[PDB]
Amino acid sequence: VKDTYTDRLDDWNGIIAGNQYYDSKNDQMAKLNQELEGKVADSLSSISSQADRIYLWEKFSNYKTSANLTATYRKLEEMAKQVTNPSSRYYQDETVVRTVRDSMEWMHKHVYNSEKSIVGNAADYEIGTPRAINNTLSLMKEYFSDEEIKKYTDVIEKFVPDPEHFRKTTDNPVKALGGNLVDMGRVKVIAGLLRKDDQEISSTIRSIEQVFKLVDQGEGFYQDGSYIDHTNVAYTGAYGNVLIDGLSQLLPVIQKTKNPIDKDKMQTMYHWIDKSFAPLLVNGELMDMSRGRSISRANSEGHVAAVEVLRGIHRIADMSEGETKQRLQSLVKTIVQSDSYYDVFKNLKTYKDISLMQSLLSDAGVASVPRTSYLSAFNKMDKTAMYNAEKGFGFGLSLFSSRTLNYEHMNKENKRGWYTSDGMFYLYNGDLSHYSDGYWPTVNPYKMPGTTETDAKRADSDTGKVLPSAFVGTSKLDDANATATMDFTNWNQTLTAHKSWFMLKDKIAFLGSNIQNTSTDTAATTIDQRKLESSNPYKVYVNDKEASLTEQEKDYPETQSVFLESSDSKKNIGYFFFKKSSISMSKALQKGAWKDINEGQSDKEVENEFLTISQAHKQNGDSYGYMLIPNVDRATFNQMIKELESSLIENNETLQSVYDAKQGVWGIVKYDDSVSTISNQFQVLKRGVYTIRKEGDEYKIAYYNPETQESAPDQEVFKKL
Ligand SMILES: CC(=O)N[C@@H]1[C@@H](O[C@@H]2O[C@H](C(=O)O)[C@@H](O[C@@H]3O[C@H](CO)[C@@H](O)[C@H](O[C@@H]4O[C@H](C(=O)O)[C@@H](O[C@@H]5O[C@H](CO)[C@@H](O)[C@H](O[C@@H]6O[C@H](C(=O)O)[C@H](O)[C@H](O)[C@H]6O)[C@H]5NC(C)=O)[C@H](O)[C@H]4O)[C@H]3NC(C)=O)[C@H](O)[C@H]2O)[C@H](O)[C@@H](CO)O[C@H]1O
Repeated sequence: VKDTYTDRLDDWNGIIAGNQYYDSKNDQMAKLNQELEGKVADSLSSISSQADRIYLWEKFSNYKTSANLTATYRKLEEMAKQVTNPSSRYYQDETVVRTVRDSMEWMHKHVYNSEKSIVGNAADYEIGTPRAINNTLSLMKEYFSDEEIKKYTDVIEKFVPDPEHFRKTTDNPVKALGGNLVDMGRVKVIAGLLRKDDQEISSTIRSIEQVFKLVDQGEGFYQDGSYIDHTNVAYTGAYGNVLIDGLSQLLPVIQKTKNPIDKDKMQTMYHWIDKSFAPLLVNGELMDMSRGRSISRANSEGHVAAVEVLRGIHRIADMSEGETKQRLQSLVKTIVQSDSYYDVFKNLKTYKDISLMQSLLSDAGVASVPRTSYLSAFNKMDKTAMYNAEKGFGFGLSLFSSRTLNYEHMNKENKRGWYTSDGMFYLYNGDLSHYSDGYWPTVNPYKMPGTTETDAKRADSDTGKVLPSAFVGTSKLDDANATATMDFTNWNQTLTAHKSWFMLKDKIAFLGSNIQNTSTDTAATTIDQRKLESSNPYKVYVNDKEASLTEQEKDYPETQSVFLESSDSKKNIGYFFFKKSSISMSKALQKGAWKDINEGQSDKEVENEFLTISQAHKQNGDSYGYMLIPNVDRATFNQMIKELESSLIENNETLQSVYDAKQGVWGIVKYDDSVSTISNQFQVLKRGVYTIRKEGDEYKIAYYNPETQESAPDQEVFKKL
């Protein structure tokens, strides 16, 4: 029966499927329609038919694994899309309609109703299944009665009664916070419309609006652009995605209800985009260090996961106006055009999204200009992201602290993420595929790049830990220059290290002092473990003389430099050792399967070649010291190592410092309150992290106390001579 609720649901249909927009002459839309035709055909030839059955689809028959509830309903939802699309061969097909109806009823009676309790994992009962049911009913509302729609959604009201709290019917209720708050929103607003219920719509809206508050603790967005979820995990790039994805689908609907959303909170969303998401997006890639356990999914590599954010941003634009619409359109267009590696359209799954993207890409009013340089210090989630537009590389630094969990191993995903936050660094260069094409199941998880570790074996069943120390964070001076440290202790308290990083515009210095080991295991720092491309061989130099690398590890004592030379400058990698160091290197084929790291994934064998560089720490008090210099040619690299010969100022147990004489910049880490005099020009006074620039006779000063999470008045921490 038709009224304002179903007008709203027509708008929902246009957002979730978008059949009104479908155009058979449009190549990209036709491809999506063909994917759905094939899905519906496999479902239809597959389904159990005849006398009453124990399951609908065999491959999804164990109703005690809850992923099979939602997988089952998502098949019915595809049918619904195709049944209401005029260019589908299944358009108003009598078999598809009866099939969706008897299948809704079959599930209602044997698998998913109000007398059921949660078995397996709750997200299925409260979010995934509900959303699939809501979408099915809404697409197909003209084939169900109001009484049937109420029947099929009563279960949604049992598992999710409350605008606010999540899991309430279990023996362990909670606070739906962050992206689950938005996921609840999609569940409840839409059942709300479906059931013709005004209280449920308004109170669910009032309740989603709390997502717009900045927090000081726990889950949500922080004023420095960090995003936290699952209590203490850096999560912008998986749950932050869900929150932007989901809100951006709902808002055109929410804005036409009795209870629209004040347009001053739209300014908070724009801020999330600029402060939180945008710095994480590099050449079309969403940095893995922000994606938690999703890094272990073959179907969600970085460039794919990026699209979830981009389509959310592009939806926000379409409900904005004037200058802000155009600016967000350009943000999206410039990211999509930078990406020579992944085709955006492969993760646009409604016609309306395809349409919005096509028009943005071909509208010459919308500027596509290369992104400018930036440096975001996400102290509130212990991450840093840097990007240099001049030379064209990004850099990601994944830490953790007392305030945050190192890695997330949950629902059998991400089994070997042990060291992904132990000072691991990321380097985004001209190889856009680097962290993709099966990087995660093939990388050696004992040798994560930048980490100092022992070689003990680790168990997959292990879970994440916080760090004993709060002394972890980043002091940002400007968009080119920052410094960080991590007062590092390994997972079983046998190895330590003072690890520090000095971000100096076009290079990063890695310093480590106070390295101590009380285990019987050997210790080492992985300088690099880079995935190679057969199409692009590196020629390797050690001390500026060609080396030939093999499977077997070779030793290179008395090393000042290593240089990885490609035919493409934007893929070059130099390492300059301030003091001669004793290193080892190999190039080897590494194999593994995605199942090895995530129980739900394919067991099919994957392979990639990797080059590993490492430095052994045989004695207590050991030390490392080097400068990563990406994206320059060999002659330029040789010149810079001459410019930098006296750049190391100290690398010991209380003081770590690097000076860039060309910019006039110092990065400095102090572990105690002594008076350190630096380069005969000034003194620093307090334990903490410093980035300092000399401009003529004055000093610009960025000081950060990572433990208290506070800057400080200049005269407490600094004194000119
Ligand atoms: C152990 C325990 O009990 N611990 C509790 C803790 O519980 C845990 O909570 C988390 C959590 O959610 O925070 C759980 O995490 C989730 O686990 C599931 C397991 O299967 C993951 O799948 C899930 O990851 C998400 O899964 C979705 C899914 O497949 O259902 C993904 O779905 C897709 O998302 C798209 C994005 O918008 C969406 O578009 C798409 O639908 C289609 O969209 C179309 C469109 O474009 O419009 C179209 O037209 C279509 O019609 C429409 O179907 C949607 N579905 C599909 C099939 O594609 C989603 O993208 C993916 O991210 C994972 N969550 C995350 C964020 O990764 C964990 O498992 C629980 O154990 C409690 O939370 C805690 C208290 O707070 O206490 C602890 O003790």
